[PDB]
Amino acid sequence: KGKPHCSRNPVLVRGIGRYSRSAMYSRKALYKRKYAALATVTKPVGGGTRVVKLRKMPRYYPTEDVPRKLLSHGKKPFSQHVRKLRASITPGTILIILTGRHRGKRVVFLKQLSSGLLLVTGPLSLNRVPLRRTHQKFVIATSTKIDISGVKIPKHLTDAYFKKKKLRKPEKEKYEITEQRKVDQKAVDSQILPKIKAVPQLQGYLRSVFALTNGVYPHKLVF
Amino acid sequence: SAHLQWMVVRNCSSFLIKRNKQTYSTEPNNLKARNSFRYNGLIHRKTVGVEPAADGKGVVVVMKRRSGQRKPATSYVRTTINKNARATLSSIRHMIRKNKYHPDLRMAAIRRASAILRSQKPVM
Amino acid sequence: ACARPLISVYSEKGESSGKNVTLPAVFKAPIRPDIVNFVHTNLRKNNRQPYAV
Amino acid sequence: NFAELKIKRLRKKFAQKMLRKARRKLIYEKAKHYHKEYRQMYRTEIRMARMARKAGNFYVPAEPKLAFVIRIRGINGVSPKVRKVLQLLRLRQIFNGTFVKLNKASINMLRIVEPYIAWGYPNLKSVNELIYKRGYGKINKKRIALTDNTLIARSLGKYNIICMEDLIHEIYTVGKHFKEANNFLWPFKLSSPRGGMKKKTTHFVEGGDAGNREDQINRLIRRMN
Amino acid sequence: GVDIRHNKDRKVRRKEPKSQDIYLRLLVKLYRFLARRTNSTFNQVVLKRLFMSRTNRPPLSLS
Amino acid sequence: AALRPLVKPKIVKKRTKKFIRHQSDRYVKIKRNWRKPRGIDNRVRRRFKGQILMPNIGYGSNKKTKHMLPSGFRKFLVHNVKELEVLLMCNKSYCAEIAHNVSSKNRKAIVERAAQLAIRVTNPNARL
RNA sequence: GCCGUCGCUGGCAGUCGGCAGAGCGAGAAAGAGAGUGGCGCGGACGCUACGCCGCGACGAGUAGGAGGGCCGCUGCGGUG
RNA sequence: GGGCCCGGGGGGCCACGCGUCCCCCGCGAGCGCACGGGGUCGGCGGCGAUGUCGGCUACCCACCCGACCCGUCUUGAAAC
Ligand SMILES: [Mg+2]
Ligand SMILES: [Mg+2]
Ligand SMILES: [Mg+2]
Ligand SMILES: [Mg+2]
Ligand SMILES: [Mg+2]
Ligand SMILES: [Mg+2]
Ligand SMILES: [Mg+2]
Ligand SMILES: [Mg+2]
Ligand SMILES: [Mg+2]
Ligand SMILES: [Mg+2]
Ligand SMILES: [Mg+2]
Ligand SMILES: [Mg+2]
Ligand SMILES: [Mg+2]
Repeated sequence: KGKPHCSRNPVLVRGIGRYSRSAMYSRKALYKRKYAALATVTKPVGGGTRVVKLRKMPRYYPTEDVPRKLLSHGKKPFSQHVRKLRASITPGTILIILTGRHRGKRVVFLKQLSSGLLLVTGPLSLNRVPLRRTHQKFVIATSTKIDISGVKIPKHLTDAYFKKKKLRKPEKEKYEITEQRKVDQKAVDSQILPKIKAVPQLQGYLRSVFALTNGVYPHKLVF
Repeated sequence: SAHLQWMVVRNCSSFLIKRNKQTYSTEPNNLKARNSFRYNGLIHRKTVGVEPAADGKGVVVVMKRRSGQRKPATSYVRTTINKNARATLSSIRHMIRKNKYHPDLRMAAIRRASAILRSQKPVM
Repeated sequence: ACARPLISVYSEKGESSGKNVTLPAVFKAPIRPDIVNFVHTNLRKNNRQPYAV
Repeated sequence: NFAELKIKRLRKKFAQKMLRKARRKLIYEKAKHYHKEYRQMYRTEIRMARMARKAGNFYVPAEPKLAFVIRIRGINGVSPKVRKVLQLLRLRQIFNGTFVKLNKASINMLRIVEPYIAWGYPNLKSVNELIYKRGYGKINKKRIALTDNTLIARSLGKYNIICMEDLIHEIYTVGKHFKEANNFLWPFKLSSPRGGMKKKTTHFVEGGDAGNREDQINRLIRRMN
Repeated sequence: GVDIRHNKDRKVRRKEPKSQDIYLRLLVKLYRFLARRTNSTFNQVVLKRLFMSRTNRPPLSLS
Repeated sequence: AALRPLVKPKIVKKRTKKFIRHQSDRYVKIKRNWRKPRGIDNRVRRRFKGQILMPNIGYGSNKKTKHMLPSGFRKFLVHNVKELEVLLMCNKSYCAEIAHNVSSKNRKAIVERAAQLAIRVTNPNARL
C-alpha cells in the first residue's frame, strides 16, 4: 500500500477539473503504472462443547412487513451537510438578534460552530447575553466590527457544549448555570470587553436595543 | 384438478365472504383467510394449516397426505407443537422446506404461527 | 380424466364391507357450473303456480 | 464445475463494458467533429460576405433550409383547409412547435396557415435548447423523454443517428434523414411566451405575431422554451 | 385544447370469451401464456379465436 | 395507546363537503341525496360559475388511501367471534367493526377475542 | 400531484432454493447451449390470472346509444 | 478557408504494450467522492389533567368573491 496523494486535478468549477483525461494521464504517470491480472463460536460446557449461533433467528414475525425503499443519492445526514455563512458575518461583527428572549439586543459574533449555528456573546455585562448559540437567518448583521483576531476562544465551546440537557418532572425542574459556564464567560469576556471599550460609544451602543419606530423602514436604512 | 376446482369456487363457496370491499375465505388450512388460488385449503393436493391447540397452548400444524385425496377422514395429519417461540417456528420451517411441501407457504405458515403464539401470551 | 379407482362399500357399522365398485364414468364427466345454473334456472320455474289480479 | 461458467459470465460482462466504452468514444468524437463543422459553416458565411464587399459586389446567402413553426391560435372556429394543414404539421395544440424543412411544397402549406402560426429560421442555439430541454422521442407511439442516448439509437440508429448530437446535427443541417429524425421527435410542447405577445391576430410585419418573422423566431423561442 | 376526435379511441374487439365455460377459460389461461411468452404468431391466432363468438367459429365439415 | 397500523400515510381528500342536490335547500320534498340535474335550462347542469357543484370522477380519492379510516386502518364489519378471526393475518391494516344488531352479551366476547388477536375494534365501548 | 378512460390487443405461471445458484432493458437476428477429438440449514411481498403490475396519451356535452355499479327496493332457490 | 487544421526545414490531445507483416514515408485489483435511474437528516425547540390539546365535515353566526326558479315546449325562458 502507498500513502494517499492529494488530487492532481484542481477544481476549475464544481464537477469540472482543470486538466483533461490525457493531461491527467501523464500527471499520474499511468504510462508506467500499468497493472495486469463467522456465524458460530464454539464454547465448552460442563456433551463437552456446544456450537453457538452468534445471531439467532427471530422469535416473532409480524403479520405484515413493509418493502425496502429504492436507493437514492445526495441525501446526506445533517452532520455531513456543508455549512454556509453570509459574507456580512465576520468574527467581531455586531449582530441584532431577532427572536427569543434576547430579541433586539446587539451582540458580538465570535465564530460559526460545526453545526452551522453562530456563537455570540453580549458580552454578558453589557446586555446580559451570555455565550449563546444563535441561528444566522434570525440575526441582522450590522456593518460595525471590532477586531477580535487576538481573542482565544476556548476549544471546548462546541455544539455539544451548548446543547440543552433534558430535565425531568413527575414538581418543576429549574435550569442552573454550571460553574464552568461562568468561568468560561469571564475568560472570553475579559478579552472582548477591553476591545469594545476601545471604540468610543460602542459599549453604550451594545447596551441599547434595536426597534423600528415611526417612519423607519428596514429596506431603506443601512445596518 | 386444483385449477378446475378453483373455477367452480372462486366466486361461489360457503366459505367466501365479500364485505367492505374485501374478500376472505373461512375454510380450514387457508393460512391467510384469503380468497386465492394459492392459499385455498381445499383444492390442492398438498396444503398446510396452522391452528391453536385445543387448549390455549401451542399450535397444530396440519399437512395433507398424498394418498387419500378422496377420503376426508384420513386426509389430514395433525401435529401439536408446544415449544418455545423460536423452536416452534424452526419446526414449521423445517416441516416445509426440508420436505419441499408447499415451499411457497413457508413464511405465511411462519407468520401465522407467530400470531397464534403471541395471542397466547397474557393480555396486558 | 381416465382414472376410475375402486370405491369402498361401507357396512351399516361404518366399516369397509370389503366389496368394491369401480367408480362409474359419470363421476368423471365435465363439471359445468354454467350449464347447471342454466338448467336449474329454467326448470325451477316449471312448478310455479300462476298469479294475476 | 461452476468456476468455468463464472469466467464465461464475467467475460461476457467485460465485453459489454468494452463495447459500451468504445461507443462513448464514438459519440464524444462525433460531437468534436460537429463543433468544427458548425464553426466552419459560421465562419464560411462571414468570409463569403467579406470577399464580396471587398470587390464591391453583393454576396446573397442561401435561403434557409429549416423553419421552426409555432401555432399561435386556439382550436375554436378553424376553417377546414387550415385545420387539415395544421394537422399535417402536427400542430394540433396552441404553442406546439415543430421543425419544417423548407421547399416549394412546404412553404406554400405555411402560407395557408399564416394567421395560425409564427415561424422563422432557428439558429444553432435554438435547435440545441429546444431538443435538450423539451425534446421527446416517439418510441412505440409513446412520448418518451430523451433522457438516455439508447433511446435515440434504437430508433434512428439505422440512419447512424445514435446520440443527441447526431439528432441535433440531422435537424440543424437538414440531413438526408431529416424526415425520419424529425418525425421521431414529438411536437414540442412550449409554454406561454413570458413577457407577452404583440398581437396574435395580425402579421409580424403589421406589429403582430402571425407569419414569417425570419431569424426573429429565436427571440420567441427563448421566451417560450 | 387539442384538436382530435375521440369516436374511434376505443377499439371494439374481444379481449376474452363472452362464454362463462370454465373449460374454455382454462384453455384461454393456457394460450394466454403461450401467446405472451412465445414468439409464435400461431399461438396468438388461436388465442384470438378462443375469444370468438359462435358465429365467428363456424363448424368445419369432415369433407 | 391504541394499536397502530403498519403505515400511516397522509390522507388527502380532494373534497370534504358533501354534494348536496340542486334546489334541495328550497324544499323539504327534495332530499339532499345527489340527483344529476337533467332539465334543459338547468344552470347547475351547465356548470355555470357560482352554482352548486356536480360530482365527477376527478374527485376520486387516491387508491392508496381510499376507504382508509383516520386511524390508518380499514374497517370490516363482524357479527361474531368466528368472522373476527379472518382478520388474524391482516391485523395491521384492517380493523373490526361490530354490527349494530349484536347483543351486549356477544359484544363482550368479540371485544375480548379481538384484544387477544391484536385486532383493533372501532366500537369497543358500546352497549356496556 | 391525484382520479378515471383509452392505447401499448404491454409485463407476471420464474415463488424454476442446499435434488440451490438468483441475470435476459438492451443501439443494431439467433444459445448465460451439450458434450467428442487434436462451521451455519437460511433467503421479505406476491398470483381473488374476472388477479396483480408498468409506460404514454387523453377527459365539454343536449337528443340518443352503450358499459359498470361491493347502488337501492320486494319476493324465490342455496349459503352464512 | 479546406485537406484526421496537406508536406518540408507556451498550451491542450477520449495518443500512450509489443513482436511484427505492412499501407504510407477480450475478465487487474481495491478504496473513495459525486450536478449521476423522483428526499432525506445518522438535525433541533416549545407545551400539556379542569383548562387546555386535536376534530375535514356537520350546528349557529360573520365577512370577501360568485350567484335570476325549477320542469317544459322552444332558434331563443329569470321572463310580462
Ligand atoms: Mg373565435
Ligand atoms: Mg412576469
Ligand atoms: Mg377572427
Ligand atoms: Mg383537456
Ligand atoms: Mg366527446
Ligand atoms: Mg363511438
Ligand atoms: Mg337550452
Ligand atoms: Mg364526457
Ligand atoms: Mg356580487
Ligand atoms: Mg311546455
Ligand atoms: Mg316562439
Ligand atoms: Mg326554464
Ligand atoms: Mg319579458
